[PDB]
Amino acid sequence: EWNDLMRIEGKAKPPKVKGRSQVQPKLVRRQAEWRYSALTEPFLGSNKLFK
Amino acid sequence: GQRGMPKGMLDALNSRRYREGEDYEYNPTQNPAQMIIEHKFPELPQSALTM
Amino acid sequence: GQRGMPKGMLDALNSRRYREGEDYEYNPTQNPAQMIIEHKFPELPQSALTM
Amino acid sequence: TIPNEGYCCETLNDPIVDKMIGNAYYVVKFVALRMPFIKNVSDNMTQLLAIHNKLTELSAIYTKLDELQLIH
Amino acid sequence: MYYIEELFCRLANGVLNNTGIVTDDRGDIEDDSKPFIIVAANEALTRLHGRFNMRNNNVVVEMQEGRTNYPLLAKYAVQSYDPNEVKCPFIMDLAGEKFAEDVIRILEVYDDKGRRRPLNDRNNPCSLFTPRPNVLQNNAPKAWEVLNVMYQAKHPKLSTAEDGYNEIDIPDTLDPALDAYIAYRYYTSLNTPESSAKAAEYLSFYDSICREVVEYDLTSDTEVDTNTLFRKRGWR
Amino acid sequence: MYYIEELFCRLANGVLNNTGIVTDDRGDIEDDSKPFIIVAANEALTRLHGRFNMRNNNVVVEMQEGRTNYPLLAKYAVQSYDPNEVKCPFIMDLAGEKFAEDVIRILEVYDDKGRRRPLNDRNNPCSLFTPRPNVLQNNAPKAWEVLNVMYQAKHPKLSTAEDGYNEIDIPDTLDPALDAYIAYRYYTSLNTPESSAKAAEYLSFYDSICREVVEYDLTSDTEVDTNTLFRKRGWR
Amino acid sequence: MYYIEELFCRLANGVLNNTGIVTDDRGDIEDDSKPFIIVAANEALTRLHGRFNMRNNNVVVEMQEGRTNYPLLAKYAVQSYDPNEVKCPFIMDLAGEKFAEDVIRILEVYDDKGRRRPLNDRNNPCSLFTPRPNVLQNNAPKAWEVLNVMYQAKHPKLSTAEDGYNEIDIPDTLDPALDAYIAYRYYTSLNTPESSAKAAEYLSFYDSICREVVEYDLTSDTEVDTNTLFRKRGWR
Amino acid sequence: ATLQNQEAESLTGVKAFAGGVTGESYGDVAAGIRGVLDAASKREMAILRRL
Amino acid sequence: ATLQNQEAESLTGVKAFAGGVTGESYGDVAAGIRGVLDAASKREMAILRRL
Repeated sequence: EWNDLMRIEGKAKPPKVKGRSQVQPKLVRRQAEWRYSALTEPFLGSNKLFK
Repeated sequence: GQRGMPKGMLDALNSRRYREGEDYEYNPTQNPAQMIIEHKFPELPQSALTM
Repeated sequence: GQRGMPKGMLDALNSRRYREGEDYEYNPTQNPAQMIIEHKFPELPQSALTM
Repeated sequence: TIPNEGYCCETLNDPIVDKMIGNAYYVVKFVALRMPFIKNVSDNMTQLLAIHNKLTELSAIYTKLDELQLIH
Repeated sequence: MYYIEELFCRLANGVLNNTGIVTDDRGDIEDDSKPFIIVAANEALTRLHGRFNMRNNNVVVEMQEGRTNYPLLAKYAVQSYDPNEVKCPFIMDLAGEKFAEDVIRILEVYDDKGRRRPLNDRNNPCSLFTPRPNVLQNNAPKAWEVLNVMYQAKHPKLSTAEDGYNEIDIPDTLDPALDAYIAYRYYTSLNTPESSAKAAEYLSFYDSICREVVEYDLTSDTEVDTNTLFRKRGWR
Repeated sequence: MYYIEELFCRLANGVLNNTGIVTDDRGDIEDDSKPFIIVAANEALTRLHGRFNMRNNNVVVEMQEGRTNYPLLAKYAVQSYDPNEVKCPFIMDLAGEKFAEDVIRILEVYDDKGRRRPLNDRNNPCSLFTPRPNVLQNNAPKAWEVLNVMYQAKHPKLSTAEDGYNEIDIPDTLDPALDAYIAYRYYTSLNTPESSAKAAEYLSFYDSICREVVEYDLTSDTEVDTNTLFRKRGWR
Repeated sequence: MYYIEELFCRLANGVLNNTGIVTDDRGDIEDDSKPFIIVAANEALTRLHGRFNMRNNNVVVEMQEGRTNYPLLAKYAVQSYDPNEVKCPFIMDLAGEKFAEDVIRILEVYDDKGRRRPLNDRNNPCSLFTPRPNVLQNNAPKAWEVLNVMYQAKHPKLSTAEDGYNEIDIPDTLDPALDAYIAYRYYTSLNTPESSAKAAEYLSFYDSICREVVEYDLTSDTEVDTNTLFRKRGWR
Repeated sequence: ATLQNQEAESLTGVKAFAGGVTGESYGDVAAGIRGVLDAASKREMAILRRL
Repeated sequence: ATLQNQEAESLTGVKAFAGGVTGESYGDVAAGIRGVLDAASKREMAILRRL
């Protein structure tokens, strides 16, 4: 279920109705994007990984 | 919190449905917008605050 | 969240289509703009906040 | 080859039921079309009960049909 | 429900009490004048069943290969078709419930498999169409496709013949409306100016009764249902 | 609460005193015109019971398998039915007054289990339907399902015939309205301009009395109850 | 759906009962005045079919080289045409009822290829044109091009002559409108001030009935369909 | 629409930069900027400890 | 029209400079400018690590 919310594939998929929009903003995905760079950067800031 | 409803605006069956929280139909001669009085706290006079 | 519809504005067939989310036609004698009451929360009096 | 089905044609009280059991209308129409067959049994149920009451009675005599012909 | 004879008595001892078409004992209408009332009575019933959705009746139609238009006429019913010119009927009814062509307006259509079929949807290829108010058209007749049509129905036409219908089934609150319309038709027929003024009063009274029923909703005309778009729109 | 005999005496010594429909001593109405008053009286009582929710009655219906429509007619009751025609009646009035066939509008339906069955809810799978105002439809009759129907009931039909109903039960404040409506029908039936003007006044007087009752609420027509949606919505 | 004979009986026992145009027994109209009713009846049916889109019919037209105008007349049909006058008819009604020449307004045109041909589009090079309401013009007839025309069709002309059309097919709710319009023409033709006032009332009644039908939509005149421009505009 | 974004940011404590990538959503007074950034950084720092 | 640009910038974290090339879209307070630029730079810096 959690993966079905990161991407609009599972239960979160809007129903397909003819003549009406089927878009879905990715609120969960947007939150995850600002977390990936925040956490990955400190580990890659130096040539040496382990001290 | 008291509700005042004009007499004759709703029939016997429609009045119950409105009281039960369901959709209802009203006589067009009386607009419920100006009817269905919902009493609230009267506005405090500015003189009392000034005094 | 309750919907109030004046009687006689819509015929039997058009009323169902409106309730099903489809396009409908109405009697010109009654404008749905001032009809189809959608009850909402009454505005809180300013006196209550002041007190 | 070419299709040949339907209710108005190729359907009668004499043929047998088809595979379309799932269709609720078909089975109801099946019995309704064959109403007189049910009615004929229903109103004469008294005779069937008496005959069924002696079902084994007629079975034993059936075992010696040829032998009874010798007497006649 | 009551016999048409009771209607004749009610008219005899009612609005038509001071007319020359009643019997000397005020017990019945004149026999030669009976068809005049019957024609007016059928007309009055049609108007009432149009403004008020009182009777909802359904019929069963069987799709036939090679046929697209399916008129809702009694000559295509199984209990009334003529085998000489009709190969096989497609409207199914019972011996005691013969189809009477009482169709006014089609409401909904469901197939034998329980799927709702859209009507008059020009952009939907599978939708059905009604070129005439009492004619149903299907553009793709399948093998075992059977359609059920639910429609607003009029009261069956009255007739003085023994085999014809001789009963009235309407809400009793509309009886004054029925009498007023019949009285209006009778007094309008007379061309004397005095009768013309009296005729208008009954017609106005008939309209007043109809609006009173609508105002209090005595026939349960208003209908509501639980909201389903909330789930379909995905509000959750 | 008075018998039909007092109504004739009250009308003879009341609004209809001047007309010739009364006896020489103004003590009773002529037998030749008694049914004329009865037809008007039945019409007047129906109108009053429509505007005002004076009478509320309930009936018990026993579901029978193979039957989906349950008309609320007198011939289907356990009393006053033909055993030769209907094998098993489904309307029970074993105690109290017999079922008088006075159904106007269905209000609510409760089953024997004690729950409430939704009525005329198209989106509810287990809701009942009313194809006709006096006909109740169930789409799934069970083995021992029994339904109780609460409805707004009109006054039982009055009749001067033997073993008929000859008692009037209306609030006494509506008596002037009854007399005005009956007089309105009598005078308007004469087709006389002098009587037509008098007839219009009585009709206005009848409407004036009814609106006076609503203004002061002498019938306790209004109804309020403690709000239960406050807890249902979780406001707390 | 009833024959022309019942119309005379209904009028004789209906609105025209009082006038002398009916027989002694009020069972039929005089033969000397039957065409008078027919002219009014044809006029009344045209008015109803104009206000309401009750009937929709389609015809098949086969393009012929050297001809750019294709009138929709009866003499150009494959049935009821003169082989001596026209060598090859271009209107095909091989099955069903014959072409009755009942064209009022062209709605849409589809060719045999299955596409839609634009109508009366001056800026479209391949659009058809209608110089006359009942005349269809094609500016480029091809070898095997066949056009289907969908149009709003009026009721076929009625005639009491032999081998004529003597059947009426209108919704039963419009019957009072038909009678009112016919009576309006009859009374207004007498040039009598007493009859002129009566004639005006019938005309107003006819208009009142028609607006009642529109108000409740008993003919299903309105039409809606699923929106297709949403995908066409690329809203997605 | 903006309420959902505001509520989502409050729970996760992540600046989603809704309504365009800009620093206007942080506030006006620089003193308040230090408080919000430091408080949000602690939640970010806590996850780094597990990683 | 502006909502789509705002939503697109939020996902990719890239200043598209919609509505003209200008620094007015960054905000008003200089304290908030540092926060938005630094947060967006981390996403840009993360991609540089892969390159």
